[PDB]
Amino acid sequence: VKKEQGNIRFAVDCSAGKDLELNLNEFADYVRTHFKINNRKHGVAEKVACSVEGDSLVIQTTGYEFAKRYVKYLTKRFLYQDYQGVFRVLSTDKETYTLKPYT
Amino acid sequence: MAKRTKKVGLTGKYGTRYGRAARKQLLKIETSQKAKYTCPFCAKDKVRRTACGIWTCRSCSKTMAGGAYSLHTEPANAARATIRRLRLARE
Amino acid sequence: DCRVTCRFHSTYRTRSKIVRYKRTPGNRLTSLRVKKLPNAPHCAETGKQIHGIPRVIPQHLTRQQRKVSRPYGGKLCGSALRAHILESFLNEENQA
Amino acid sequence: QRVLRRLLSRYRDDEKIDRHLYETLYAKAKGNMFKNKRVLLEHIVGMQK
Amino acid sequence: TANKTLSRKLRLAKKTKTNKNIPRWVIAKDHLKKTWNYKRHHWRRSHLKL
Amino acid sequence: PNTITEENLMKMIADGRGKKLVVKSCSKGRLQGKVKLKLRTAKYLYTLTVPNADDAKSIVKGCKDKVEVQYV
RNA sequence: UCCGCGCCCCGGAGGACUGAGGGGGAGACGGGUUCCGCGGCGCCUGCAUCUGGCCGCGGGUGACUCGGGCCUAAGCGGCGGGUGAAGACCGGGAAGGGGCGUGCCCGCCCGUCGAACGGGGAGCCGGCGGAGACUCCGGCAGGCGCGGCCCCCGCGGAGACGCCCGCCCCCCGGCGACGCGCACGGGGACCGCGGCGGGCGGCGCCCCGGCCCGCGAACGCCCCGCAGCCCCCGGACGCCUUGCGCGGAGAGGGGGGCCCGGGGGCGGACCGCGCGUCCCCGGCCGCCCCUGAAAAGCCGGGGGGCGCCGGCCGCGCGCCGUACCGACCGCAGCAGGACUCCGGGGUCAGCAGCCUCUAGCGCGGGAGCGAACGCGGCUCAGGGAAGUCGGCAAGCCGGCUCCGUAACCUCGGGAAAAGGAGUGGCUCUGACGGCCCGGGUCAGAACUGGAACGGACGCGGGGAUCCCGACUGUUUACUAGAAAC
Repeated sequence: VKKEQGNIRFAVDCSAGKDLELNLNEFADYVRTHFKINNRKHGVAEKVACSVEGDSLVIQTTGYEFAKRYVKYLTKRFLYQDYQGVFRVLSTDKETYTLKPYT
Repeated sequence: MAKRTKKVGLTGKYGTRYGRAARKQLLKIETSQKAKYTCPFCAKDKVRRTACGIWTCRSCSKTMAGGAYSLHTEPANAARATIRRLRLARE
Repeated sequence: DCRVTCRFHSTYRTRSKIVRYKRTPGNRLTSLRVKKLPNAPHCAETGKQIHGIPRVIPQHLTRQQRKVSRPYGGKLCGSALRAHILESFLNEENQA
Repeated sequence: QRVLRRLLSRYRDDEKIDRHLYETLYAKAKGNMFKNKRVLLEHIVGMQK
Repeated sequence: TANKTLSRKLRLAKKTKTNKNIPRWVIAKDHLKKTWNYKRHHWRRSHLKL
Repeated sequence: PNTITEENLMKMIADGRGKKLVVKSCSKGRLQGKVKLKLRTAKYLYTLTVPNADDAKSIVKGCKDKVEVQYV
């Protein structure tokens, strides 16, 4: 199935509540611009699309399988741009990650 | 082939050490001990020397007494014949 | 580290002191002694392993498993007992 | 040796090579005659043709 | 030593219980003036059974 | 421990031979929902995995009541 | 080193070090409580101390399975007696027991000596304490005895053998039970590489590229298990190894069996993949004027004699050892000497050197100054042994590949002779398997760099002779390692 892959959905619940800001639409641009299939970002938007559903952000694919670690890397990078102090990107069930605020 | 030109064939191991006379005698004595003599009963040349005085057929599995570096020593072979001729005479 | 230390009373590694290593449910390397195989009965005549007898201590082997089903079953092998039966019939016939 | 023998045993079992030819090729390979399986494969095509 | 003998252990044990100071009340009762046992041993220097 | 020879030996052992208890484990590990019946006996703990929840219902009622069933 | 209240003790933060033949974790021995917890410093801790192996107090070593015990090994004792002034030494020729039964048999003749490394009946996983654990506690298993109760004296296959298992004597065997090696194969652990799930860290720039974690025991069944051995049909130049080996005394081929310290499934209770490393195991081959313990116990087989044997259920398993050791032994807290067991990563041919993960840890004290002189370490223009008793000491050489190798010779050697050339990084291109999937070694190029590459480390200088001793060996512990033995 290394060739077949499939359609998969990974999501991050921001849970900031806008208490700590978090644009979310801008968050989806960060994931959308820096998502790379291989080392190359060429033709990423055909196999993968990212969209903001309410508080959470959803990364869905049509023919691609990627590590839920990647959503953890992309998120972490987006937070290093601005809100470095908060968010622990803990898992909250398969498919879903939560941007849990820090202690 | 012809890795060793002279009789150093089994004596290559001893190297420069030990002198030519020693090695020359060993070349005859060790060649015979290593060689496969014929089995009197098996009828195959698979007899090999298990130990000094002991030669074992690798086919029959029979173990036979013999000389130290040769299955049949010449003095024993003469006595074998002498005993047979003397027994048949005493018969 | 995966160094396992020693299991036996004394560290000396004699024939009876060989130890295999396996992991445990608790994620630790465990020393399990490799008991020496006690061999199997060997044919008195021929000196070959008698078939049918597992290589374990006969004490724990059970009677049926430690006994071949043939006359002279543990002492002599199938081809060896043929030889004895043949020699006895022919030799007895010669006297007759 | 194993590679040459495996190609020679599989061809003996596919009756491509007769038993007498198999022995000659097997001994030739014990004697270093064929370096690669490609070299043996050609000597095999030449042998049977 | 971890493989000791009960008979050896018993003699070594007496030495451990015997290596004790004069009870203070004993010093007082007999008016000792010499409060040091002098038969007290130490594992670092003294070699018992030597 | 040993796996029991399924229900055929299980019922006979529970009915006649000494069985201390029937630890009944349901869907342990969540790999499958099949119930597992573990029965401690003087010689060994015998374990049978009944494929269905209703199969598990059958053994607990259909046995000598001297064996005690504790669930998991 | 800084800070905490801070002592050299402790805690955090740094910076190191021992560097898996450990300054690590454990045992045998030897010491004999040093172990642990709490309090203290009067001693001791060779400076200090709030520290401690020191001092006071109170505690701490749990076993059917591990070891002793057990059995034998070298050996040592013992023996009617023999001898000697004896003490003592020496020792088969001497009416030397056992079983059931109350009678009859069987029978020359000692070790309940000697090994906490040899033989041996059988134990694992988790958890718990300040001090312990194959011992405790919870699980689960095995061994051997014992009692109760039940059951009852062979079948199958053509064979190899398979299964639903009788004991005791006399005899025949077996197991215990065994050298060394070079390769080679097979498992286990270790290791690495990916994937994926879960945590982290750093982030000026990059980063799906860094790190950590992801577990599965004994013992039950059931099935596979190379090589090896055997059975059946049948009648051959075939079958095969890395090396071999093998076959009319029966090969190949087609079936079968057996053994295999193993592997799988089910119980007990993450998924792939790869090269290495270690340990065992297998089949051979080699080697010896070298042929590589014994016994207790256990178990067959024949003959007899005579009835067993199982299952389930209970029950039992006694004596000893078990803390700790940077603590032993040398007068010391003595750059002194102490035997094992387990052994990660990178560079590498490496278990080498050199750094590191884990784990340990900061050692009879500190500050300054930067004299002479010492002690170790570097460098030195031009010359180069002219120095010296002597090239002592230092320096040269060295890894790998590829050329090129002389006299001489007991034809094996000399030989790495001598004497040279290459070596880095990047970017490619060929080789080599299995059935699109793996190996990372060997070639061949370009291109680039102050005219550089075994860039540290590791690591022969070479030649020509002469005398002794053929050689490898051995030697005056502690002034001779030799031409001596």
